[PDB]
Amino acid sequence: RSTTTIKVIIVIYLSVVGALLLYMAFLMLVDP
Amino acid sequence: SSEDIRCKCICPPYRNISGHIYNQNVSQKDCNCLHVVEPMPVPGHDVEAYCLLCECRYEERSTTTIKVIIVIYLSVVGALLLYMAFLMLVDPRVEGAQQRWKLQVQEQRKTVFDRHKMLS
Amino acid sequence: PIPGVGTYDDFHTIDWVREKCKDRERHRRINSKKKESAWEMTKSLYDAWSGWLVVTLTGLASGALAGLIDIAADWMTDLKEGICLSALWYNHEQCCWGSNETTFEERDKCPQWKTWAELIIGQAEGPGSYIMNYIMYIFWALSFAFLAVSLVKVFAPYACGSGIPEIKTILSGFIIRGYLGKWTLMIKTITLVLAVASGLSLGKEGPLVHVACCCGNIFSYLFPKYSTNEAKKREVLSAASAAGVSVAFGAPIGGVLFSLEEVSYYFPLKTLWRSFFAALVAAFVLRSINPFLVLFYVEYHTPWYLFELFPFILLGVFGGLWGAFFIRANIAWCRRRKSTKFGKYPVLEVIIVAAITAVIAFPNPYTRLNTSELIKELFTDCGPLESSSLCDYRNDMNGVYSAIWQLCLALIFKIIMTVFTFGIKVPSGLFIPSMAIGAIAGRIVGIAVEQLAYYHHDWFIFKEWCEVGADCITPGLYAMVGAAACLGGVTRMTVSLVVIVFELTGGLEYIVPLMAAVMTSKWVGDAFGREGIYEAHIRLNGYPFLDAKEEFTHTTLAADVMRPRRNDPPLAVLTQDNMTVDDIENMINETSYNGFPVIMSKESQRLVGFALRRDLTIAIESARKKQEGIVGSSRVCFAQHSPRPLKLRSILDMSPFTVTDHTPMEIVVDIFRKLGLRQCLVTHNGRLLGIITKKDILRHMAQTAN
Amino acid sequence: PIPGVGTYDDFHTIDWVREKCKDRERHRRINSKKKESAWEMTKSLYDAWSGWLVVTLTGLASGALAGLIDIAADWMTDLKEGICLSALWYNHEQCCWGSNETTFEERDKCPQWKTWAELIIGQAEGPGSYIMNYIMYIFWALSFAFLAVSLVKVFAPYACGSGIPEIKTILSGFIIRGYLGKWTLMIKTITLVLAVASGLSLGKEGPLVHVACCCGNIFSYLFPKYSTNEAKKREVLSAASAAGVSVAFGAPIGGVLFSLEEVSYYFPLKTLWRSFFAALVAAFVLRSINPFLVLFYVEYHTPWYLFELFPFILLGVFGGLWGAFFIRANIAWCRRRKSTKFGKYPVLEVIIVAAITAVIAFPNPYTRLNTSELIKELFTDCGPLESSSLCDYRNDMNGVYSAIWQLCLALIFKIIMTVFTFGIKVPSGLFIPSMAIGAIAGRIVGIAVEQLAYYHHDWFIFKEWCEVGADCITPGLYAMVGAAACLGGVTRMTVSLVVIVFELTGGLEYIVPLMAAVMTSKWVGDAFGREGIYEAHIRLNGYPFLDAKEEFTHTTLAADVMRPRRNDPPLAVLTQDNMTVDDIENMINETSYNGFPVIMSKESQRLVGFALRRDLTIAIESARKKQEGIVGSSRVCFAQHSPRPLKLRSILDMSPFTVTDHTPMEIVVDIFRKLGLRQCLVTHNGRLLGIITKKDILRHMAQT
Ligand SMILES: CC(C)CCC[C@@H](C)[C@H]1CC[C@H]2[C@@H]3CC=C4C[C@@H](O)CC[C@]4(C)[C@H]3CC[C@]12C
Ligand SMILES: CC(C)CCC[C@@H](C)[C@H]1CC[C@H]2[C@@H]3CC=C4C[C@@H](O)CC[C@]4(C)[C@H]3CC[C@]12C
Ligand SMILES: CC(C)CCC[C@@H](C)[C@H]1CC[C@H]2[C@@H]3CC=C4C[C@@H](O)CC[C@]4(C)[C@H]3CC[C@]12C
Ligand SMILES: CC(C)CCC[C@@H](C)[C@H]1CC[C@H]2[C@@H]3CC=C4C[C@@H](O)CC[C@]4(C)[C@H]3CC[C@]12C
Ligand SMILES: [Cl-]
Ligand SMILES: [Cl-]
Ligand SMILES: [Cl-]
Ligand SMILES: [Cl-]
Repeated sequence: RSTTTIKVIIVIYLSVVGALLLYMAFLMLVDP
Repeated sequence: SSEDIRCKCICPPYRNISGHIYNQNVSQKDCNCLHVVEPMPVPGHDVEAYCLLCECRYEERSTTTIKVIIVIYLSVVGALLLYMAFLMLVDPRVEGAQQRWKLQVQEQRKTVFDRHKMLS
Repeated sequence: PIPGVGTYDDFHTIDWVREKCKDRERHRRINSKKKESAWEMTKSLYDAWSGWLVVTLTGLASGALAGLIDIAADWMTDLKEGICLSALWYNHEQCCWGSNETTFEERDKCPQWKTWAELIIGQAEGPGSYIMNYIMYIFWALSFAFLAVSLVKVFAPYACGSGIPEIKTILSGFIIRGYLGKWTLMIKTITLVLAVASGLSLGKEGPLVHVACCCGNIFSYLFPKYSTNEAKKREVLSAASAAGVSVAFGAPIGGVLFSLEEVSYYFPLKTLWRSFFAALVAAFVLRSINPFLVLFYVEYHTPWYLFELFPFILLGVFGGLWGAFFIRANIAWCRRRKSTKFGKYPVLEVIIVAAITAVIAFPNPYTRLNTSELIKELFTDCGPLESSSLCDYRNDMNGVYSAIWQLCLALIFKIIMTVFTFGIKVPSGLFIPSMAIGAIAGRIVGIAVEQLAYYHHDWFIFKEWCEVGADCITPGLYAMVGAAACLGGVTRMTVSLVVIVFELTGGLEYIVPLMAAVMTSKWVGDAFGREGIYEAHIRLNGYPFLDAKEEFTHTTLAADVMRPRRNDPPLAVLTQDNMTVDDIENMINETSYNGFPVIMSKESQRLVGFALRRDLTIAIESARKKQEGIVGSSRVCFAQHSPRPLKLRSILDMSPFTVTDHTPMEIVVDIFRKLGLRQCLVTHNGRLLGIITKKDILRHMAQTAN
Repeated sequence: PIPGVGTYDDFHTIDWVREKCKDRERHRRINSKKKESAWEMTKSLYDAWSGWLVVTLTGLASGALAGLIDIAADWMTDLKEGICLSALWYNHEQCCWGSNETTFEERDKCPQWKTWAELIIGQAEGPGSYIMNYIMYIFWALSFAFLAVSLVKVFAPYACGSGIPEIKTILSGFIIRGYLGKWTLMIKTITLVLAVASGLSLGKEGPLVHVACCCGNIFSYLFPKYSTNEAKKREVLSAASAAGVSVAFGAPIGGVLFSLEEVSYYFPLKTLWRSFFAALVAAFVLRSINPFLVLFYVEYHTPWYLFELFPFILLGVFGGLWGAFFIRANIAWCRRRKSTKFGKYPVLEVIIVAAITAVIAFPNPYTRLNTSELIKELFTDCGPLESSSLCDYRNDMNGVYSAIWQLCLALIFKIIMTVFTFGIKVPSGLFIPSMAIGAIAGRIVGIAVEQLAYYHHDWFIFKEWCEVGADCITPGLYAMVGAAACLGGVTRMTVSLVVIVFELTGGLEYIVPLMAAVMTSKWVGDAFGREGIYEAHIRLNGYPFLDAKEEFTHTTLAADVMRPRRNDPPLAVLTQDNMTVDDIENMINETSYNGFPVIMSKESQRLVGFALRRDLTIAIESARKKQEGIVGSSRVCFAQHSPRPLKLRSILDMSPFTVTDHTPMEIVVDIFRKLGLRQCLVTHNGRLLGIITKKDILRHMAQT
């Protein structure tokens, strides 16, 4: 099985999700 | 119908013995390596190896379909050739349709044979 | 309306807008009458199901005819080699079917089948036996070719050729009466088998499309909706072409894709599902009769590798090159047949070509073998059970040179023959010859690649992709790719071709290499010419075919293509009132214009409508018969309701299409292509100035191209 | 020309004719400049390869995104059941992939994977463990749904929904700026993964098409030809949709067929090959990434028999029925969301739906399992190796009733949930829900038919078709046929659907049963209504979409739909000469007309051209900036060449389409559909009389 492919996909998806949530939080609070 | 169905086993060359094909008219359950070939060249211990190398199939056909198709095609061709001879020799509402088709085929033959260039 | 109104002459394009409007009016009448009576409801239900019934009938007939043609062609082709005295209705394979004398070396070796040398000479082997087999092969080929050409001449001259070009023209709106008739169907069905048996470099796969179209036309005659309307009949013919491709290649999806891509000028959404249904029905029938699932099933155990793309692309290039060359050669040859006197002797031409093809075919095994059988053999993968000569070298080491030389000779022979064979006046196709040529080329390329891999496994690409001493290279896949490339180059078909090849193969793993090769072949052909063989033949025959590829110069204006121009006198016009029937009849006789504009007044030049010559003459004659006193003196009034004037507003298109003179002709061509306009009236300042006809557009396109 | 001329405002249709003319003018310019210099030749070569390059980029991006979304969704969905402590980055199957503790009874039973009860409760089995698993599953579903809806709302409102209807409108000339932007693409991918993880009755397969379309637009921005011209960009979007379907179902040919059949309003022949090539590229990338060649491969040893067609036809009917019901239910619910106050709280609706879905799904095995996984399990043929509960009855005698009851409960739950789950403000796809419903129904019917065959082999049909004591019936085939029937009934897709199913299952032999079932389902759906779910959603949203089915009344004529009519004042016209810039600007401000006709004189009403309002204002402002003294007093001359009058003939349409008033409106709809015209100027006796617009036709059709 291609362990590295799931590796990279899961890791980058989590990173992007975290970045999007951080941006949402900043817009909700920091931007005001 | 025995001629309609058979079972054939083709075996590629194995060790000393060269390849060989054995055919026999048997049912699918009877169709198998040990039944189609009797006896076999390879020894007993290598018999399984030879059968594994050998490939067996049960084949069936519809001879009636081929027979009827060939017969009807031949009948149509013969009738067409007889009508062609009629036109070439004998000719020199159904009758109205046939003469109308004679004029139409003359037109189409002039377009397709005499000129090859039909523009309109 | 008057009987016969709305009809078109032979070799006249149809006005899709008018035909559509007639269909809408007929639907109005049928739907309105439903509530009148239950029988009207049943008639309306039959009309609603008319499309489904016609596609089903077309599919059934196409499958039956395709199976009959295939079996008869196989038997007649095997007749040349010999005869089966025990069963004259059995071909060589079927005659040796139940034989127990078969050997591993020779699968079709049985005492039942007797070669002509055995029949006459009495010796199966020997110089005299070979001589007699040669002579009888030539004799049978000549007899079959002569029979085919004579049957075409006497009964159905239109039956000759693939018919795909003429089908494409017809679906665009062109009318060729008798092309899709009963006589053409029968004669083409018989002569396809005859020609395929003769051994000429032609195939029955393409012409099956025309056969299916004929069946579809005959079935459309049954249903009123599809008989009255030309556009509806053309939709049925598109479905019929899809079914024909399906039976030819056993590819329903590929059949629909081909019908959309090439033949169907207009493809409504419902035509898609109707065509798929017809193709499925026809394929089911063929499977019901023809077997006795995949015609060209292939089993390549090793999957295609990325580096193999490089050879495949090369095949693609070849598939383009030959393609272009053929399109340049055959057309030219065909053109000579129209200009020189060698085209004045068609039976002699077919007999001569059959003589030469048989003479050059008998000496070599691949050439002597039937083209479909050759394609199958070239597609098959080498194996220990297989006894094919192509793989002999692989058995010897793992004569390659001898096999490659034989394949190259067969390739040269087939390439040379196909140019002359296409254009000969018997049912012929390009699919099988092109596939055979491409398969031979691909087999040669695959043999070369396999030899390179085996001899030189030290190369990093070969070692990484293929294990040392492993037959990763499969000549059958290369042959398939070459056949696809050649067919794409000659036909310029990309998606329909790929899907048809995949269906005929039965394997989806090879979609990517096939697409790559087809794309390369199409690009190379376009570099050498953007017109396919079918389009080239349409242009050669000068049919009224309009294509989206063709376009006019930006300087071209509607005024430039206006019929009256300057030298031509003012275009014939019809006054709305104060005109005698004699005047209209004399105008109809004097001019060959498809139709005349009708204006309110001669001085005003204010267009009222457009009156077709056919409709005008039919209405005038019918009114003369119906009403007494119409000796031509009575006036004709086109305005809305002792002289008893004739009324021709009913036959008048009250909403003629109009463009302005300063409109670029590009927009006019776009309107004609999208709306299928037969003519458009160029008006200036609200008054008629001229007319642009699809014939005028085609003429100016030809002049620009010439 | 003036910069910005020919551009289109947001939520405005494009005129395909002007875009085509612009494309040809640009092509002529590039071809002429080729000979000027070698660099011009390289630019022209790049332009020629622009289509191939853009479709290649779209396919690559679609494949990569599809693989990423699929893997992330699988891992997140497995997150609800538990966590793999040994590997916080594997799903349940991957965690137990290498485990040596796996048993025949439980294939995914490994110690490395730990259910939330094990993490917290500490006992794998027991009432407390079951309760904690239940509550954690509900909590994870709620968290995923809430995060998806929050991301949709905050960043990309367009990310919500499948997007196929909006792509249909876009490919018909409509413009929705921002729908295919970077924000929409990113938010759509993330929220798709989150929503699929949440367990809601939705699928990512349909939305993958919109993801691909967004990628295609972004890549079209790279190539000047496709960016400048809207029709070229829409051709790229058709190729993108084909690639998206390909990645969604691994069906390249099916993807091209879907693109031609459903989304592409205009499908040029070249776009056929471009779409197929893009689909193959995207499928290749997905095969290179997602696997770790048929997603729903099936192995039905017994070929389908003729009598089995009758049950398949039945499935067809059912599909149709459900189809119609959904198109009557979902739309209504969606309409309620637009009319009532529960649409003002999309986040609350999403959270509530997720809560209900998880609560009812956990008790039953099929509903708890992922919808795609359930479809795959249903498609598999029962065999001795298989330990599926569905086949347990077959293992027993050869509890059928218990399995059928569980399947029926799953079917009912899915049918109810899909109605309230489609249209919510998160990415949702109908393909997977419809396929699951149809597959469950077909599995039930196939189990019933197998039971009939086994119990009653004396029947002549059963005995002739099937040997006594032989499992000729194949429940997987029936499930496949039912899924295809349901999808066809709900979507009214006939050929593209059949090819997509064939490529998704790799079974050509079962083409005929699928065709029959799809035809039957489509026909019953038509009996209940000719409009599919996507067309119904387009109509509900109010987008300006025109379809071949729509037609006008037969007494209607061009004069009836003419803009001026009687009550309305005469439609605004611009004098060719002796007309001021200030007056033109005042006319632009006064009316919201897309464009005004330009006549040579007011009295004559002789049409000279058609000048777009946007183009007119852009040209006036640009000329004011360029040339001094244009304070609005200077006159404007639309005729061909101290006041220094502004020249607006360049922005004027010299040859606008014109149709006589006596022309029936139905001829006009045929013209508009074929040529995709924005407006046609109805003129009587050579003088302008009125204007018909695509919006006028759409409004009058809607009223009818
Ligand atoms: C043009 C096509 C349709 C005609 C096909 C007719 C063929 C099959 C006919 C024509 C001549 C025939 C042969 C003529 C003579 C004999 C000798 C006899 O002792 C056995 C049959 C045999 C060998 C015939 C076999 C069939 C035959 C080859
Ligand atoms: C008016 C036209 C469309 C009618 C055409 C009907 C054709 C398609 C019909 C007539 C006779 C039929 C055949 C009759 C008998 C059998 C044997 C059965 O085991 C398989 C189907 C098969 C081989 C049928 C196939 C379809 C068939 C060839
Ligand atoms: C601008 C856009 C179009 C670029 C997108 C590039 C994408 C498609 C590229 C970037 C990284 C690539 C991957 C990198 C490595 C591997 C491992 C190899 O064994 C198979 C291919 C595979 C899995 C590649 C597939 C294609 C890939 C995902
Ligand atoms: C919305 C999505 C993207 C968020 C995904 C975050 C997931 C993966 C996080 C959130 C909470 C996390 C858990 C929190 C606490 C622990 C206890 C620790 O001893 C082992 C890991 C474990 C069990 C974590 C596993 C990963 C986890 C489940
Ligand atoms: Cl052919
Ligand atoms: Cl052909
Ligand atoms: Cl989905
Ligand atoms: Cl969807």
